[PDB]
Amino acid sequence: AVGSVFLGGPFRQLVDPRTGVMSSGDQNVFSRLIEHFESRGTTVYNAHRREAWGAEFLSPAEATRLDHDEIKAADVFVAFPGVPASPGTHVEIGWASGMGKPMVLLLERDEDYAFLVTGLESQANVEILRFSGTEEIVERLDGAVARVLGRAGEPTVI
Repeated sequence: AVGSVFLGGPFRQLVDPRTGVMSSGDQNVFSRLIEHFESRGTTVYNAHRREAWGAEFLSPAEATRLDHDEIKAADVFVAFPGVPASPGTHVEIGWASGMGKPMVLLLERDEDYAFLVTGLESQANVEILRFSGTEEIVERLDGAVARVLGRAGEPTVI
């Protein structure tokens, strides 16, 4: 039973400047994943919900500290690197892989991602989950999380 997960992905890039929040459509995948884990007893750390989807942003300094500390606390790191790339999420991918965390990276099917992201497969404790929709993520995530977590602490190149 997975104790806790950190869920990362594009955020500021998805906030509508006119309303100051993410659209319901853009929130959907995050809320679905949050509920998915929490209903199974897994605590979820996630900036989007923490900062009310854009309405209660923290400062650069406070966001940085919290994201880093919650990634360090969480048993598993799950994140969308983003199309286009989320720069903040890529920093977090660095933090998590540098900590030797079990990681599931959620990559859009047929989209291009960076070499230092796809190259982490078999260099770190990482599973890539390519997806074409939210239901597919929900159906496959538990198996992926379980596989990486099963190898937690085992030595990697990183």
